[PDB]
Amino acid sequence: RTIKVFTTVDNINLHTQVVDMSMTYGQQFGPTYLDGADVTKIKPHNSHEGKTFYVLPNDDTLRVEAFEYYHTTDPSFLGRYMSALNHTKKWKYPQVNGLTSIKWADNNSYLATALLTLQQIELKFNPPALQDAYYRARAGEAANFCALILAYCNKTVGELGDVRETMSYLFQHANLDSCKRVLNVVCKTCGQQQTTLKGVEAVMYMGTLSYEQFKKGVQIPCTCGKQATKYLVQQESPFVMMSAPPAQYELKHGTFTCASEYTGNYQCGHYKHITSKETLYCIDGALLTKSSEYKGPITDVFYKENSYTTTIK
Amino acid sequence: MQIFVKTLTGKTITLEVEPSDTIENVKAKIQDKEGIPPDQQRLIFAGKQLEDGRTLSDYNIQKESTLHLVLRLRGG
Ligand SMILES: [Cl-]
Ligand SMILES: [Cl-]
Ligand SMILES: [Zn+2]
Repeated sequence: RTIKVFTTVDNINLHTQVVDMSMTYGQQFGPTYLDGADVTKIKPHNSHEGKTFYVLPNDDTLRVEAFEYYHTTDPSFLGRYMSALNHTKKWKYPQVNGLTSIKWADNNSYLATALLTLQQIELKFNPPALQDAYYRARAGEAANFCALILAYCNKTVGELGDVRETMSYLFQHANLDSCKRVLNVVCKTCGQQQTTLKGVEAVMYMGTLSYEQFKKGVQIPCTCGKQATKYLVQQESPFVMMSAPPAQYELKHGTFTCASEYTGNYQCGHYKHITSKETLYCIDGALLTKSSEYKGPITDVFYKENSYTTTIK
Repeated sequence: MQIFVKTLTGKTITLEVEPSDTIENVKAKIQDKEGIPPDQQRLIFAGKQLEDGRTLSDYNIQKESTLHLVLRLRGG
């Protein structure tokens, strides 16, 4: 006795299989999943006829397809993605003034903040998996995108998280190749040192939330023992992320794209997302509060950019 | 060679290091001196996040250079 089923690594390229109904999926395919559920130790059932099963790559065809879809060789990736998916399919993805959010569940506030952010910055994902899941997420069906973010960032459902770290890992999988940052450090004694950063390093900064302050100059130690001034010479990127340890900060309407608010301490906290539209919006999972002003403990601010050149001589 | 590491309180820490030391190596030296677990630590050089499995030489960090130690957030 046998049924036909489809095996896949990507849910786009399906491989017809004839499965011996007296053996477990595991003995026949290796590790096997059905709509996120692990069926490795399970024997084929009648109503499995015609259904699609994910399998761990166990041959050169599945290996190539897996790499082309996900851009990773981690053999733990599929199981981690499938484990997260069982939870993320149970979350609720409300539309909050045209953006997909997540209702609070399983310590997901950092994830909802990242998801809202990704819908507001210009980013091209390289892995087809992230490109496809992103478009579904933007339409309200974000479960696969959320499970992929957890898999790529090596996070488990319910684990506490850092938006800055989540954005950073996801940016490794974005086409930021042509993003460029030039910095100048001026010591009155030693002279001027210019540095060029590219890709992810060109769009991140940890130390100040203010894009304007980065342009104007920040005081840093010079190895001579004096204070030097560091300033942005040139920025070529569609956005910048400015981060700092969480601190009371005033967000002014029209002067930024969106921001992460972190309330709590280094053991436990809660993120809210602030975005600048016709007024200031504070999105807390499914809840939306509109205000003319906002002050709170901010840790990330995103600004839109194309090309900036300093006038500092 | 010595580097300096500024903590969130403004405490400055001296470490003994070598240009080929990985970031993980520097995190152990801070775990030794302050007892902070390496997994909580994030090392910053003049705004740039230093990543595990790159060296001080990779980032052109030289003697008398100052790093910043920040900690991962725990949002839920
Ligand atoms: Cl496939
Ligand atoms: Cl994309
Ligand atoms: Zn100097």
